[PDB]
Parts: sequence; C-alpha cells; structure tokens
Amino acid sequence: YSVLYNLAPFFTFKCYGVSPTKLNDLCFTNVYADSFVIRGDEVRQIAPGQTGNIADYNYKLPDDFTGCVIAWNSNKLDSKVSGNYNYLYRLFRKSNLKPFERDISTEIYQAGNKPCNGVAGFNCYFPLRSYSFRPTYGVGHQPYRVVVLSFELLHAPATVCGPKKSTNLVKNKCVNFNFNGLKGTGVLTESNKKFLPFQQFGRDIADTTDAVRDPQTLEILDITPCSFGGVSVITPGTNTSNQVAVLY
Amino acid sequence: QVQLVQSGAEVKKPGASVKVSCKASGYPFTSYGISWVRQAPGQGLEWMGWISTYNGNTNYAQKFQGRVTMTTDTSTTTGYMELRRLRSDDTAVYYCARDYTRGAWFGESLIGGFDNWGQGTLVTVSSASTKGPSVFPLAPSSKTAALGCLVKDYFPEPVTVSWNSGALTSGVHTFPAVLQSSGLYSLSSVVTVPSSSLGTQTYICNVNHKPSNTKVDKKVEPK
Amino acid sequence: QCVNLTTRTQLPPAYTNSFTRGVYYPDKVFRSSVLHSTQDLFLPFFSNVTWFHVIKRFDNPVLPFNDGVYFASIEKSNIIRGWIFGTTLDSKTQSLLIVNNATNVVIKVCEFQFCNDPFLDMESEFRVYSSANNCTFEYVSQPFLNFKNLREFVFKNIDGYFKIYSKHTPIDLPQGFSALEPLVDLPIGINITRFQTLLALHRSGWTAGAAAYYVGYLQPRTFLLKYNENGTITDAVDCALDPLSETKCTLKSFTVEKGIYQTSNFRVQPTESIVRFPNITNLCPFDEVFNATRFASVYAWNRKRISNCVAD
Amino acid sequence: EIVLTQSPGTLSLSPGERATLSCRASQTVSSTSLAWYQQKPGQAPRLLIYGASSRATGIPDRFSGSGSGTDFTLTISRLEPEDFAVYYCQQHDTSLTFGGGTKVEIKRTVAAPSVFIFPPSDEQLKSGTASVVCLLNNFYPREAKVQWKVDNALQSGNSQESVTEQDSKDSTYSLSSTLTLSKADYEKHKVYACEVTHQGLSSPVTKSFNRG
Ligand SMILES: *[C@@H]1O[C@H](CO)[C@@H](O)[C@H](O)[C@H]1NC(C)=O
Ligand SMILES: *[C@@H]1O[C@H](CO)[C@@H](O)[C@H](O)[C@H]1NC(C)=O
Ligand SMILES: *[C@@H]1O[C@H](CO)[C@@H](O)[C@H](O)[C@H]1NC(C)=O
Ligand SMILES: *[C@@H]1O[C@H](CO)[C@@H](O)[C@H](O)[C@H]1NC(C)=O
Ligand SMILES: *[C@@H]1O[C@H](CO)[C@@H](O)[C@H](O)[C@H]1NC(C)=O
Ligand SMILES: *[C@@H]1O[C@H](CO)[C@@H](O)[C@H](O)[C@H]1NC(C)=O
Ligand SMILES: *[C@@H]1O[C@H](CO)[C@@H](O)[C@H](O)[C@H]1NC(C)=O
Repeated sequence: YSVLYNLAPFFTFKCYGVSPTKLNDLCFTNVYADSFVIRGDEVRQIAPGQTGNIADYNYKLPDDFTGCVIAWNSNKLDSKVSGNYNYLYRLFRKSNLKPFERDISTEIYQAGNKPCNGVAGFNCYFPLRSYSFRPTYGVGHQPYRVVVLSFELLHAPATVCGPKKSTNLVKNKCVNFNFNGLKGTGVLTESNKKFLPFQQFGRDIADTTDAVRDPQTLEILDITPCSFGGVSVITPGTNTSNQVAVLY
Repeated sequence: QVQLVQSGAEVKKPGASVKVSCKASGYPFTSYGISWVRQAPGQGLEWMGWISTYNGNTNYAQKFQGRVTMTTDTSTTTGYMELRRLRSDDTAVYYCARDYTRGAWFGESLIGGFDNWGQGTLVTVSSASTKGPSVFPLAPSSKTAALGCLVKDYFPEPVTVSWNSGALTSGVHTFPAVLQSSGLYSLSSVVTVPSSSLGTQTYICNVNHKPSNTKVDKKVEPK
Repeated sequence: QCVNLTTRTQLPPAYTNSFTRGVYYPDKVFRSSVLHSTQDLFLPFFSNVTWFHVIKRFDNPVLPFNDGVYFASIEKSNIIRGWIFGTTLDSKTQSLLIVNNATNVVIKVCEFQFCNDPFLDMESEFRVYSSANNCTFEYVSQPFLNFKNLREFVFKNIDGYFKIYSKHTPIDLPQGFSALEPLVDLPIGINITRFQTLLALHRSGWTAGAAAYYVGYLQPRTFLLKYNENGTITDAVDCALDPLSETKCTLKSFTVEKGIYQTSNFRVQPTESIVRFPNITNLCPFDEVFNATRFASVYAWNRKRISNCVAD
Repeated sequence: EIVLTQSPGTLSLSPGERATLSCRASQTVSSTSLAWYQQKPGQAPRLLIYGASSRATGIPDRFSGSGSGTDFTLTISRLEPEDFAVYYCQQHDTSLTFGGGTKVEIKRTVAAPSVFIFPPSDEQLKSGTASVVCLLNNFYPREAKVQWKVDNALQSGNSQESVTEQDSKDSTYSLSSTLTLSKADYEKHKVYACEVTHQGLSSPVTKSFNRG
C-alpha cells in the first residue's frame, strides 16, 4: 500500500477500522475491491450509517465496515461533449438494498396499484436513470470513480499482507514474537496438542491465545509467559539496622 | 532498471518452426504480460499477440491464429515463442515488449502501452546455402575522381566492409543491400578521391564474412 | 441431449425425527476440556426432517434452500452422486453444481440450462444440461466418498460464502452424537433458494438400488458444546428445547441439583399497529391557484404566498 | 477491424521548428486507448505518450499529445538532431492495431548530384554476366528519377536501386543503380546511357559510355 499516492490529487480517502498511515503490517484473509462511478454530490453517501438514493438503491455499506474508500474525480476520461449515458443508477425500488448486494432488476416499477403490463405508462417509471455526464456540469455533477476496499479478518491462514521478511524460529526462551500479524511476548515450546488440519490456533479456559501454528511448517507451538512473581522485603526498624532479607 | 534480452538470428529454411526466447530482468515477471510484435524491412509495425504471466491466458491475431504459440516459465522468468509453418514473408525484426494494455490477473484493458521493448530478433528466410563473397573492383574512367568495390553472392546478410582499415573512412559510401530473384545478396562501396591521386595513393577494399570466415581484400586501381 | 422419463412413484414423503444430529464445529479455534456457549445456525434437536426413499421409486423434487440445509444419506454402493443449487435454474441467473461421480469432486459455478429432470445413469450417459454460458469459479479435488454407509452434510450460504461440512460413518436416523468437521469453503456469492439431488441409476430400463436421503432445515439458536481432553465435541445442549435444557445452559453444566432456579423472563409481543393523527383541516389554497378561471400572462405572472395550512 | 491513418506521409523540417503529426481513426476510439511511439533507425521503438495526453517516464517535456473523438495530434515544440525518427500511433480499443509510420526528415537547401557511370570490370567478361553501375552523389531533395537506355530507347525491369539514409554531416542522399545482363547480349551492344532527372537540376542529364 506504500505506492498509492501516485495518481491525480485524491478528493476522498477515508479509512474505517485501520489507520492508512504506514500500516501495511496487517495480514488479511481476502480483499474485496468494489469499483463504480458516481457524482460528486453522492460521494458522501458511501460511508457507514449513511442514507441516500445510492445508499439504499445502489450500494450500501455496513455499519461495522472494516476497510476504506478512495474516490477521485475522473472528468478528463468519463466526460464527453455529446454526453455519456453509459453510466446508470437505480432511483425506484420497492425495498432498500441489503449491504453488499447487487440489484440488476429490469422489471417496471409498480408505482400505483394498476399493473404496468411490461411497458412504459402511467404510474410506471423505469428503474434505471441516466447520469448524463458532461464536462460543462458543476463540481457536484462531475463524474467520480470510487474504489472501496474491504478487508477480511478471520481465523484463517490470512495470506495477504505486506513485504515483511521472516526470521529463524527459536524456542525455550522468552522472546518477542510476531506470528502472522499476531504480536506477543513469551516462550514458545513444542506442543503436544491434537490439532486438526483445519484448525489454526488454540485457546485456554482464560480465553486467551495459548497455542499457535507455524505458517511455514505444520508445527504446533505452546506459548507461555516468561517467569514472574512477587518480592517482599523483610527488615527490622531502620533505627536498629540497615540489613534486609528478600522473599521471592 | 528493467532489462529485456532476446535470442540470435536464424537462417532456417521455409516451412520449419521458429523458436524465440525473451528474458526479463529487474521487474516482477508475473505482474506483467508479454506482447509479440514484428516489423518488416521497408514496412511498418505489425502486432501479433499477447500472453498473460499469471495463468497463461493468451490473445492471438487472426492472421497468425494457426501458427503462433506463446508460453512462459516463471523459474527462469523466460517467455517462449514457437511459430510453425514459417514462410518467406516472415523475414523481419521481432520485438518482445512488456504489456501494459491488458492486465494479467483480470484480463481487462488498462491505460498504457508497450513501455519497454527488447533488443529485437532478426528472422531471415531463404532456401539457399551460404557462399563466399565475390568481389569486383570498379576503376575510374580514363578521362573529383570516383571508384568502388562491388560484392555479390555473399550469404548471409552480415558482412563488413573496410577501406584501408579505416584510414579513409570519411568518403566511403555503402548502399543498402539488395536481393535478387536467386536469393543472393548484393552490396557496393564507393570511394571518392582527388583526381591527382589515382596513380599514387593506394586504395584497397576489404570484405569480411564471419559465417564463411573470409577476410578477402583487393587493390582497386584505374584501368 | 435430454431423456424423457416420468415413471416416478408419486407418494407423500415420509417425516422422521432428527434427535441430536446436525452438530458441526462452529470455528477453527482449538479448545479442550471446556464448555462453550455459541449462537449460530444449527439443526434443532428432535426436529421433523423429511425422508425420501429411492428404489420403481424415483423421486427427485426440487426442495427449498432456506438459511441452511442438513442432508443425510443412508446408502450402500454409492447411488447418490451430487447436487445442484440455484434460484431459477436457467441461464437468467447463476447456478452452482457439484458432482462426485466416484472419480473426483468437481464444482461448477456458471449459467446452466437444465432439463425437467437432470440426473445421471460402466458410466457413459450424462444427461443433465445442454448449454454452457459464462463461468465464474471452478474446483477439483479428492472425492468426498443391510445399508452400511451414513453420510452427513451441512450446507450454508452466508455473506455470499458457501460452507460445506461433512462426516462419514458406517452403520430412521440412528441415535447418537457425531460432530461434522468442516470440509469446503467457497467465495461464490450466489443467490440460492432451491436445490435438487443427483442420482445415478443402474441400467439393466434401469433398477435403482435401495437408498434413503433426509433433509432438514437450520435455524438460529444458542447451543452449549462440551469438549473432552482432545479437541472433539462430545455432547451438546440446545438452550431452547425445554425448561430443563435452558436451566442447564443457565447453570453452565450438564447436571442440575435439587432446587428452584430463576431461569429467565417472559413477555408478550404486540400483534397489530395503529397510528393516530389529528385531521386534515384548513387545506392550503392549491385549488384556488390551479383552478383560477383567468390566468395572467407570462410577463405578469401572478405570485402568491401560502402558509399555515396542510400541503396536500 | 479499425484502421489508423497517419498524416503526413513525410515531413521536411529543420532542427528548431515545430512538428505536428496527425492520426485519424475510421471509427470512434477512446482517448485512453491511444499511444504514440517513436522508433529511431537502429533501435527498438520506445513509448512516449499513453492515453493521448500523458507523458511516459524518461520522455522530454517538449513532446506532447492531444486530440478527441477521431482525430489526435502529437506536438513537438522544438526539433533536435536526434528527434528524426519514425512515428507510430497505436489504438487498442478494439483488438489492437498499429500505424504505417510517419517519417520526419531534415529539410535543407536544394543541391545537385554528381551522377557518374561505371562500366563492368574485365573479370566479369569471363563470368558470363556483366554489371554496370550508375552512381548519384550528394543531392537534395531525395526525389530523383533514374533510367537506363541501351542506345535506342528506355529500359526497365533488369535494374536494382539502392538509396541510403539521411547523411550525418550534409544530410544528403546517395543513390546506386545496378544493371546486370549476360555477356551474349552484352556484346550485342556498345553504347549505353544512364539518365537522371532531379529537381535541383534545371534539365535532365544523360551520361553515355561505349566499350573501352
Ligand atoms: C513455503 O510455505 C509452505 C507452506 O506450507 C511450506 O510447506 C514450505 O516449506 C515453505 N518453504 C520454505 C522454503 O520455507
Ligand atoms: C420431453 O418432455 C418435454 C415435456 O413437455 C417435451 O417438451 C419434450 O418434447 C420431450 N422430449 C425431449 C427430447 O425433450
Ligand atoms: C412432526 O413430528 C411429529 C412427531 O415426530 C409428527 O407427529 C408430526 O406429524 C410432524 N409434523 C408434521 C407436519 O407432519
Ligand atoms: C465422471 O467419471 C469419469 C471417470 O469415470 C471422469 O472422467 C469424469 O470427469 C467424471 N465426471 C464428473 C462430472 O465428475
Ligand atoms: C455472458 O453474459 C452475457 C450477458 O452478461 C450474455 O449475453 C452472453 O450470452 C453470456 N455468454 C454466453 C456464452 O452465453
Ligand atoms: C434471490 O432471488 C429472489 C427471486 O425473486 C429474490 O426475491 C431475492 O431477493 C434474491 N436474493 C437476494 C439476496 O437478492
Ligand atoms: C484422547 O486422545 C488420547 C490420545 O492417546 C486417547 O488415548 C483417548 O482415548 C482420547 N479420548 C479421551 C476421551 O481421552
């Protein structure tokens, strides 16, 4: 993701759930790219918890969306003098769209109670409407290309992340470890658990990660914290002596 | 830097199969596809095809639809070009280019073109064998003065010409080679010298032909 | 090419009891010696499941594909082969299909043109479809494979992902517990509502062997699963079956001592809905503006202000 | 498929003028799917403009492109001695197509040649064939018409013509014509002539030679 500021000055770059700033260290399961074209006034509709014509009839984002949106003006490539009618949207629908749903219905909208008989008529408007993009329109009406990136974070191998080199595997000592985006501290030892081939990491009664699978070799490693304890100081009065004893 | 290298020239017989290699360096091989284009001597460019490095999907031209094959090997990052039923019209220069028009992953069009090309591969077709060059001097008339050295039936095309080992380089004119109906080559070298030095100064024409290993040199004198 | 055959034995399908079947691992996290409560799509305990018997008996109706499906097969000599999923089952929409014809499992997600009875019958007769439009995804791998074969499968379609859990065992569904380990996960994104089973007849004119397949529907509910020392699910409790199971889930244990326990809260829900608004009174003078007898010219357009009324 | 036309066929300019080249498409083509290429003699073509407006990396700012709909142009503000090459326009909107090639050369003052004639050498008389040569020294412009005459008329067919490239210093052309014919008919004639007509000359020049 380091090479992304090499296009026209982006007008919208908003990222939810992950900070874009030099944070290509996270490993994801899969990535989804959703590309479309809208007008400038509709760009604000592409966000969690936003209501609008495009939001409920063309593209709805979840309230817990984890990912980002990049929208940039594309007037020089999608504006024609005669008018570009190749970009269409949906304005009439019976019910609002569910998140990440595609609607390609061409049926005539039954605005009234009488049937439309499959032809244009009274109380029968075509669901598809044309943007009619031209360079002479306003800033809000100018065409804009929008790409939405959705990241998947599950208990999966998660084989999509940045260029970070791996090191050797060392055991039987308290070290800092980064197992495929999962950071921690402790000693890793050979584990005697009967992991199943579809399983990745284990868990304990205290609901914490206590076992991992090496993403290079089919080996299960138990994770334990390094040595810990409390210290007590036994002393007589300072009015008597300066000698002390220590209890671990 | 991005670098491309190709194979050598071929003098194979008509009807055989041509095999070309395109080796890439300094750029991710899988991320980019490979385009094969040709340029005929005396003509312009003529694109043939495109090959994707991610899954091997290819796109051929309708003119060579039944003769062209492209493959890729990611171990050595080498593209392999195999053309069957070679004809006499295939004598041209072949160019291997990095494709930035169609994406290798999704197969859709992209804003760009061939931004990096190879060194070019010469393909020559002729149903004939090699032969040592035949050299003939051309003397000035009895009446600046001019003279020359004409070479005929030298095969293949690669041949070098020298006049006194570069002492008189300024004044040597070498016309482009011309092919006759017998599949044999022709070339000429022309030297212009002052008319006061025809009988004193020495002029030698030397023709070097590597495949036949000849360094034949002749003195050129007025007649 | 299609085969015409309507020798089906028209009879109502049987109904049977799914006691404690349809339990699958809900996640890839390893656990051991712990009781875990999870809310997910499961087959309810002691449920009504439809039973189809195939022997002539040849019934392959297209069944619905609500939020999940539990498929069971009591089989010998591998009569049941594969499945097809879709909504329209034509080229209008997307179609998904799986074949396991004792060679290798093949998954095909494209546009089809099925006949009125897609099925199969050495093996040299494939009469399922006649068209092949654009394609989306493909998958090839190892085959999934008194009656002695019992095969259990769970099919889910969540967020455009097709999840298939499977289990095989040697042998009215038998009473017992057997968890279903996950097998396949596919990023398809297909609108599935209706589905069909795939049979392979034994031509002699054919005589299909005896086989049985059961279908049940999944529902969202909370379960309490028990793991032994090894990471295997050995017992489960459905927290919505009866008051005793709900008490067990509340106490987070499989045994209950004598006493009285405050289990939950009960409440009733509304049936209808009503809306009351004051009235439609002193409507705005829109009729006066629209139905004026004489209209002014364009240069001298009549301008009026309307306020403090109902804009009908 | 679509066909691209280039204009003009050849450009004659000076190192310091402004160059404008035109490419026209028979059908409507998207501006984003048009590219310009400049191939100098002796090296592979290089990309300079893609998308009909944007500049390629490592390309001087003097080159530019523009156009719309069915007509596009490439503009060079100033001409350099290394900027003379063969220019191509390629469109990939429908399949992929290239252009024939627009060549831009150096325009200079009108000069005159030094046409000479060279009879076949003595060693060819025993080889069964004799080859006579007609030479054209530094001349400009390139357009010159050459013919062979065996003492009574105009002859063609049995002749091979060679024209060099743009000269390094004087930017002038040198031409060669070869006529090869068997000794049986070569001895049948004594006087031959080579005729050269050029714009620089005010009258066509004929050079005749006999046996000796
Ligand atoms: C690469 O990763 C695979 C994943 O299973 C592993 O089997 C293989 O050993 C790895 N190769 C190296 C050189 O680490
Ligand atoms: C099979 O049955 C259908 C049902 O009407 C009929 O239309 C068709 O002609 C029959 N034969 C074939 C070969 O499909
Ligand atoms: C549900 O199951 C019971 C007993 O298992 C049975 O009596 C009843 O008929 C079933 N429901 C239907 C609709 O058949
Ligand atoms: C059916 O089995 C044969 C081998 O008997 C195999 O070649 C073929 O691919 C299989 N077809 C399907 C749809 O699985
Ligand atoms: C692919 O889909 C298009 C419409 O999206 C349809 O017109 C076309 O027929 C399909 N391809 C085939 C082979 O049917
Ligand atoms: C699947 O298709 C049916 C056909 O009517 C439609 O009602 C339903 O909304 C579709 N599902 C989705 C998620 O769009
Ligand atoms: C668990 O695995 C061990 C492995 O040796 C086995 O002996 C035991 O029977 C398994 N089951 C239980 C309940 O311990």
